[PDB]
Amino acid sequence: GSHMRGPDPTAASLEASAGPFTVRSFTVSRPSGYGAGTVYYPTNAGGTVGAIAIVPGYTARQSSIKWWGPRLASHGFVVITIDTNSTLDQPESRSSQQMAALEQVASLNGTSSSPIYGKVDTARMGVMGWSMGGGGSLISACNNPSLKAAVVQAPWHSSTNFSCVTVPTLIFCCENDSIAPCNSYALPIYDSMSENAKQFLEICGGSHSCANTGNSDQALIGKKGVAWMKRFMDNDTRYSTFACECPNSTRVCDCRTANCSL
Ligand SMILES: [K+]
Ligand SMILES: [K+]
Repeated sequence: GSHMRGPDPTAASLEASAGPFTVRSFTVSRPSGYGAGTVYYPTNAGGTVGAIAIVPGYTARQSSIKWWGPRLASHGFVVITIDTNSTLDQPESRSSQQMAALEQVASLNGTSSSPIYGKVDTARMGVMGWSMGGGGSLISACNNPSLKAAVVQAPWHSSTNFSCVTVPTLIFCCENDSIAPCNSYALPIYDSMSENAKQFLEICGGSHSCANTGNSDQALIGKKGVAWMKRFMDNDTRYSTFACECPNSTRVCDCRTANCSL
């Protein structure tokens, strides 16, 4: 109800490159507890919106995950994409930096001269990431169960026991991933979670970078990531089917769901 933004969704509206809202962005001038940041925001969402912090993979920078920023922002979210202090930071450090990025978004929401002054509902936050940034996002969810949603891609962690996660979590993995293979990372992670709404979606033919900037499946991946965040960060039941369904797309090679009603 009170958190619903924008028009009733359709498959076509969610598959398109952009949602209904106009997006601006800026570079964070003095990043506090992480390497660098870009904030993407809707100028005209018609109310406060939730915030999402996105962390790249091992060896990687904002470039790898930046497509998410405009894609989510255009549907009604403030999105911070980060660089980590070092490209070689591990999951534990990525989680800390991720939460520091959300904390800085909260500072900017309270700063009259900021472009996102008063645009964020600080009680509604989400976490995303690729690779070790995905591992880090699930760590964030374990330590901060009031986070509304997690959406991760080809997650990597040195352990797969995420039974601690009570946050609604969508896991993308990439069929042909040799670095964080579905069978030893994403799927055991998925299976460990007993306490939440969850979905597992394998993208056909995909390398480890199959959900990164420039990927050929942004219609499907974007639709799913946006629908998940809309259903869970906004309690927007107009998105329940888009969030919880298994798409019959020939680009989907596996789909598993629990505790997710259509
Ligand atoms: K932009
Ligand atoms: K600043």
